Amino acid sequence: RPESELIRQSWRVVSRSPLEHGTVLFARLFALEPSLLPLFQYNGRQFSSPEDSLSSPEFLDHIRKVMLVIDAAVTNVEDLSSLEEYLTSLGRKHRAVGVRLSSFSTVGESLLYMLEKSLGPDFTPATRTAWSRLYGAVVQAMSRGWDG
Ligand code: HEM
Repeated sequence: RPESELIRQSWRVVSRSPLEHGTVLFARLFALEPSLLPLFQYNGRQFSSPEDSLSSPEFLDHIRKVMLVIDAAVTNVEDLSSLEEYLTSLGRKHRAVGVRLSSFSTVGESLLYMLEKSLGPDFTPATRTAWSRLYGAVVQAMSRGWDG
């Protein structure tokens, strides 16, 4: 797939600094949806503000995990059924911590945001469509983790 190459190429400069980029994604996420901030609790404590999440080793370690899973999707872009069961398993962990299916879109918007900003003029409408398609495939795989 030429479009798989668009994904792989677009991901290259992100993957070399996954924490800085994932930090953009999550900063965006809490700027769009501050109500997601309490879902991330460590020591039991609640982040008061979005910048508090950024000073937390556990939360930064969470970011790198997410960025690893997106990397795994990229690695497997040309089939993706090779990750299906992992992603479904990831989905039921999300159900169990109380995330809604409806939150998926804001995380995807946060990811696309982060890519557009990183790539600038290199984030062609073809690149964007390819990412939306990839993120959608990952979300449908995860959604089964609700039953599906
Ligand atoms: C529906 C929007 C989402 C919300 C609100 C959400 C929220 C969360 C929360 C609250 C956790 C647990 C945090 C913790 O206790 O440390 C988590 C874990 C995780 N998330 Fe998400 N998430 C969403 C979508 C996604 C997507 C699309 C991906 C990747 C494609 C993803 C990747 C991960 C990974 C890899 C973990 C670690 C799971 C584990 O430790 O077993 N999340 N997410």
